[PDB]
Amino acid sequence: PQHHYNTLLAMAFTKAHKVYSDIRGKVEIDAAQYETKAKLIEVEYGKDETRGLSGLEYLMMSKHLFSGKNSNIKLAVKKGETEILKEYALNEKLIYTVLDELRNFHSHIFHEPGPVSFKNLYGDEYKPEKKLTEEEWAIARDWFVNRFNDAKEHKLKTLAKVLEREGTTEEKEDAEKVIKTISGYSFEYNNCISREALLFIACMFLRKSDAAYFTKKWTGMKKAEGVFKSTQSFFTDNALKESKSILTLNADLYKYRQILGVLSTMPAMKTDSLKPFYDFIKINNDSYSEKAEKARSKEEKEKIQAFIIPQRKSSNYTYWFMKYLNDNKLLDGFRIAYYKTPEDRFMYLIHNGLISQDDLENIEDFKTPDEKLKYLREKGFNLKLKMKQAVGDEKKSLTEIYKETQRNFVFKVPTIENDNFCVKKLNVFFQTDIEFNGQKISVQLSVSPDFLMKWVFVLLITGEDSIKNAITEKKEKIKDILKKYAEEYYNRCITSNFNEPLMGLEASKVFPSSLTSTVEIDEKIDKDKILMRISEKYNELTKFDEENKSRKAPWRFASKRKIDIILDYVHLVYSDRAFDEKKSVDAMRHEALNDMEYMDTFEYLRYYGRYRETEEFKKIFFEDKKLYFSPILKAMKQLDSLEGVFNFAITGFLNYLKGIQSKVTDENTNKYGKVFKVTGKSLTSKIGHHSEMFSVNHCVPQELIKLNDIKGYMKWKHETKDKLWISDFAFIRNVLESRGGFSNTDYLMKEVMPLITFEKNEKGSIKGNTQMFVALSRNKTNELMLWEIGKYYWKEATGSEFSRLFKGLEKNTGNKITKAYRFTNPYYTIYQEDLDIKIQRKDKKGKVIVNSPVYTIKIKPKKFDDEYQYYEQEHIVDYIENYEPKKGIDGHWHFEELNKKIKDELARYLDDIYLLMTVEKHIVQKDFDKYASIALNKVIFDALKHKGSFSADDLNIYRINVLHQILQPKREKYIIIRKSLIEYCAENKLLKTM
RNA sequence: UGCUUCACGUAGGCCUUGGAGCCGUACAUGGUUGUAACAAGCCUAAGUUUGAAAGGUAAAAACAAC
RNA sequence: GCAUGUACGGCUCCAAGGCCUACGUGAAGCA
Ligand SMILES: [Mg+2]
Ligand SMILES: [Mg+2]
Repeated sequence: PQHHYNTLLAMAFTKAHKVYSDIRGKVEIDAAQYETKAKLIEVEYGKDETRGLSGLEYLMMSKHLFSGKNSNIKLAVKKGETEILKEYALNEKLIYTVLDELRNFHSHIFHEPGPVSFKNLYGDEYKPEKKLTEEEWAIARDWFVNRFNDAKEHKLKTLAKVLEREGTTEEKEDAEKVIKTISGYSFEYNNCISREALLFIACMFLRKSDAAYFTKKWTGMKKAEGVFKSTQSFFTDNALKESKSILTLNADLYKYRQILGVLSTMPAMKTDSLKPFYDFIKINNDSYSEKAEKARSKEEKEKIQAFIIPQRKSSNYTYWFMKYLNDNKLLDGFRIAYYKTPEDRFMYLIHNGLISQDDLENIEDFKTPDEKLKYLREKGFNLKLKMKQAVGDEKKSLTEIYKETQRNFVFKVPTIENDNFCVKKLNVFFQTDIEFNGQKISVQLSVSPDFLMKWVFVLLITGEDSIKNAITEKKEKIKDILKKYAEEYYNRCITSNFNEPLMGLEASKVFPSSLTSTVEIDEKIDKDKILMRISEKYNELTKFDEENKSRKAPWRFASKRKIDIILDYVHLVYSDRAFDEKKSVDAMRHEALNDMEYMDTFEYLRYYGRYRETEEFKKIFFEDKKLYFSPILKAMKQLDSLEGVFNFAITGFLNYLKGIQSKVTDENTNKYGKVFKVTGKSLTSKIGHHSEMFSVNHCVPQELIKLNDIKGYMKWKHETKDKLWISDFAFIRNVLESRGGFSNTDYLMKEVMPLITFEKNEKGSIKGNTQMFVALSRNKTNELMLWEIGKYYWKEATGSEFSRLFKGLEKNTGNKITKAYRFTNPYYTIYQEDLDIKIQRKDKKGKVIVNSPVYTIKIKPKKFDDEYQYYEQEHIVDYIENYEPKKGIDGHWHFEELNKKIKDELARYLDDIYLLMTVEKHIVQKDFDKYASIALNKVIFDALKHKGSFSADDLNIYRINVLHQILQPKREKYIIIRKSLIEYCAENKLLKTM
């Protein structure tokens, strides 16, 4: 029957078009691919895995790979996938148009369609909406027949593999009937596309459940195993499986996983007063490791090993704030400092016109950088001797070039694909442009890591990076304010106004001490500071000396510190002698170690045993550097291996430091102030020069961002009202803790702290009380911020918020841990706890109906990437409202079993629409003159078997319910209409012929 | 007697992240005088979640000589 | 007998995800 196949194909193509359009709504870079910037791994193909990708996976991987956010993340693909993905990305628009056309052609009521020609006629008065020409349709049809042939060949080979593998009498007859029909049908006929090809095309862009239903309804047969369950399974190797993740190449769940892995470990802070914490942690770790290396079962070992606390030696919070700012297309007007690459050095040398004297060596065959630089290094390119080998213009040019070369960071316009932010001592570097008297001046700012954190906090909480000004009202962006600060700093530096607040900042946090605190005449060095410096040096030297004689030093342990100590001792003795001998700066400079001599001396001392008889060592340490190395000539001659010369150096150093602590009076403080380099309190005569230096290259404090107008700030400020030492970070911690999160500070202060006793002070408090607490507080805040960023990336991956309640800890009341770290830390088990999602009626497009109920559904977090993307929540709200589902144990309306009931109702509705469409088609195809004399519903009602059971209104309600798939229970008036329709179908015997 | 769909275990592979150790490459920085600590780190307040002010120490960014 | 930073490649451990398989179960529908 042609009508049966036509209706089934119309339904299948409509479903395929709806599913395909549910993924793409806008352009999404279609037909504009430019390759992927990702390190592709050619992963081997799994055994016993059927080849072939559905159209949905083609679309998803074409979108994910050729996106732009995939910059260097080391994705995994199979063999021969990139070129076919490029072909699909080229012809996806044609594929979409072909699917839409085919759906429109098959879904016809008036003048029932015939077979689809090889040309796909689609014209004349029948279809005067020609959207595909001969060549475009030819390309799409060629792609389809290629895929059809590939699937047929793969299925035939898999079928042929069965007969060799043993088998019996029953197996032989089952494999014989299926090969002849699988190899039987073909894509091509006499200008007629076969029905099997159309079903294959329709099922290629569906899901496995709908494809299975359509294949089962394709042929009645006997409802048993359809041709050994092999012809029916021919069309389902495509039609994406569901319950299979589509976010493998998302590049936003990648950062979420990175953040989770970072947060799943305990920090190792370097505070002196936190040592008992880590001592207890080490003892516990060692004891439980020893206990775990005695087990006999996997489960017992897993239970024992849950008490071990992993640790990390450092954390990078400044990188994650900068990455968050770069992802949201912020900055955009600054110039960030990036790490220098060898390509950057090569390009700088090329543009600077310095390797132009390479006689055009044309080393372009190497292509990759860091090898051409190797060739110049082998050639004899040095660049470190070219500040004295040319006329006076050399100083203006080569010194600046050398200064640029020594810097290891470069300034570039920020980009999404750029990630190598320069982080030096937790700081970042920005470069802005200001206008003064109609001139563009570049200003460099060192931005603290707490400015960025407050910026990210303001962006995350309010949603906008705008801060309301205290005066003159109005809202200003945080991308701004920085530029105003730079301009005002420049203006104040020119005006020399360093005794008033800049932006209500109490200008000692800005304007460093060279400008805000000066004296007129040079100060007099006090007696106390020299003694303090001498005592500190003595204490450090004797501490290292005492610590050295415990590892027994058999030419091992630290050697750099020893060489530094010898060199410092020699230099200090030489300086003390030279000041008394009254030598000028140039006299001492020529009599000391320059760069080359210092490098040679360091190498010789590092390899002391290697050079003791070579003439180079004698020439350096006994001929040239005679006066400088005088205090050590006697020891170096009768010694070797450097382990004795270090002891002699430490002995001489300690003897000298003891011998000086009684030769420092008020009448000779100048000499040792010069020797130990203690200075005064700057000069007023050099205020202008320092202002000129500082007006361009200054720093940005973290108090520039004010959280006064954030929601809840006034209540928090009034609540405490007595913690005189409180700061703005307590507000951040309070806000982030009220939203749900975990930090290792909670575990440290509630599970480990009560078990240990701290060393007490003279007063009776904890020794090192202040800094320790600050340290702990610091950790908490940073960790909380990181978690927030992670949650943000979750919203960028699954499209839904992360709503979950984290349980709070309880203080320890025992003498043992009794609480495993891997069971207390929630980031270890974060994929095994239900999350909340809010479901609301969507109606048409992105328009949530106000004053409508909102439902809360609990869903496992491993179902957010497979069977939650593009789910058509209208079915969920229809099932919740129209039906009356029951709430199970801990009643919360789980997404599971809701999916199951919804799928069952969808199958029932599919049967209903098939039946109604067949009956409507038969009714219309006959009484065309009667219909042409809504009135169509009245025509159907008159041409039926109703007496008093239902009116035209009931038929209309049934038709709108069935056509649009509004999920409702069976009720009563629906059953009689279905019985009448079945009676009509059986009376004419419409679907019983072969 | 069985059929598919989910979910949980058990055992394998094949990839990708996170911490720690042993490593190796490859590159950059390292010297003597003065100017230079606004930014970041360390030490000082409370036996429980208080980074404000103050006192030391501290050379990350910068300027000029060999 | 060397310190810091950067990028890469290993080995070694732990852990987390994703894809394939092969055995058990638990549940929903169908013959
Ligand atoms: Mg999943
Ligand atoms: Mg302070």
